[PDB]
Amino acid sequence: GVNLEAFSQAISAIQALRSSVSRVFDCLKDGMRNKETLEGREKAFIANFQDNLHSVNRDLNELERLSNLVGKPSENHPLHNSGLLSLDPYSQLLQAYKWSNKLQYHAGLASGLLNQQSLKRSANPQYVDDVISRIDRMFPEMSIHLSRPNGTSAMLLVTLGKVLKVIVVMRSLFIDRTIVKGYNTEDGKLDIWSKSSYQVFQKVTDHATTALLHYQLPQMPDVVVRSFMTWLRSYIKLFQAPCQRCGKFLQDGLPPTWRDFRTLEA
Amino acid sequence: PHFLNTPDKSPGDRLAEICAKITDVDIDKVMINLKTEEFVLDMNTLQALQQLLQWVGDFVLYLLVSLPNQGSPLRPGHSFLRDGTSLGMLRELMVVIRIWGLLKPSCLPVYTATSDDSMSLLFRLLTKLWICCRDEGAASPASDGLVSRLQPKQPLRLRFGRAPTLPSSTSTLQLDGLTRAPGLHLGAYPTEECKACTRCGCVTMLKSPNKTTAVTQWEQRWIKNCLCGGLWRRVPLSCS
Repeated sequence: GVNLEAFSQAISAIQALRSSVSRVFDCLKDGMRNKETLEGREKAFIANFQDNLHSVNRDLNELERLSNLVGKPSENHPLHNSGLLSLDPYSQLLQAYKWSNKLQYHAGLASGLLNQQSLKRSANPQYVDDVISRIDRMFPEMSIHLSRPNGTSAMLLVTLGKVLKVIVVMRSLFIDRTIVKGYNTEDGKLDIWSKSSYQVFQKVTDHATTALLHYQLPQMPDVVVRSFMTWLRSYIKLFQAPCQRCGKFLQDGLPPTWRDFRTLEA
Repeated sequence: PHFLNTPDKSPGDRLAEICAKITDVDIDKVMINLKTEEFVLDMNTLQALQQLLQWVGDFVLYLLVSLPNQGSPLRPGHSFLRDGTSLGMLRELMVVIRIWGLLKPSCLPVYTATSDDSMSLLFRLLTKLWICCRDEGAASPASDGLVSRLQPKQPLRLRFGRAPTLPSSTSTLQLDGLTRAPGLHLGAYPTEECKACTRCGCVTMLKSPNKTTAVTQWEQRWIKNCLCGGLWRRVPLSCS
């Protein structure tokens, strides 16, 4: 429901229109303080009209208009007002909603800025792994599956849009030893280790290994595998290469910083 | 002395003086009681509207709204209104400007809204306190109720021409040899001066040329010293 942001923007716009009206009528209530060469400050008056032209910005709200026109009479809210009149203590529900949203955003910002850790070091479960894999499989166009043909370690494969499927061996976490193979795969009777490529997919595997060694966290493997899955899914397009042309080399793929760009650019 | 009347049986000065002995209320009746013809003097009478009419209107309106301010942080509050003679001069002024409005439509508005003119009830209450303030009389309670409520015609922010203080007998003086630290009658009191603004003794600080056309009477009257206005200064136009 991003229309709330649009309505807040419209409120800010109309408040700015009122403020600009007040400001221009106040400026008209004063003359040239000290010009001594030309009363060019009257041009600021015209500039004030530009702020009044910002009223047309409120007309932009007509594009954001038609945000809500439905039934759903306030979404299951009325309990005491439209219900038991004696049930007056209702608003506690809305208070709790606001409290929870505030706590959520507060803790989110706190965790986001707490990246500057201060802990030096630490000095003085296959079912869980399969469950984490299945939970990560919950994203669209990211059909993954595992079989564990050899060993107690995890053998996971991912196929997003093309025949560029990737295999990643895990040890219940921090899945290292990545191998991407475009257009064949599981030769013999299980996953293979051919690692054949077109001198570019091998580079992609190198990038994946670099990320795995880079996105390795000291604990909490959930966030680790989540960042891993997002980093891999970011390859769904492979069609744009900023900071250079589209043919800087054999192929231009390296989104390590949440944005794809031309390869060989570190 | 603006009475450039036709030759009559008596002079305009003594006639306007005896105009004080007039009816109780309804100045629109007093004007026909005394006279209404021999008062015009110029077609270009548009001189007191932008300068004096608003001034006298604000003065009388403050005099009105001062009545409910009896319990002020002062024994006489803001003013006295115990003379009546000055109020008689004010009544002469208001009736002559009524004649002016009858002649020149550039009269004195109520300055806020709803002229429904509106000076009638004003003059009525002034005369009501007049019979309480002519001579050997005390101040009245009905007039209190009549003045207490206010109409949609009551502005504020009057000039109150006065001089800055200098109470440095033996107590305190915050000044030096230089660098004065900052902390009008014919209007011309903007937020920041943008003209000559010839500083004066107490409050005038009026512009030197005044951009006048026929109001030269005031300028030619205030060239010399003024009332508490012999201190004609040259305070610079340090507008801020």
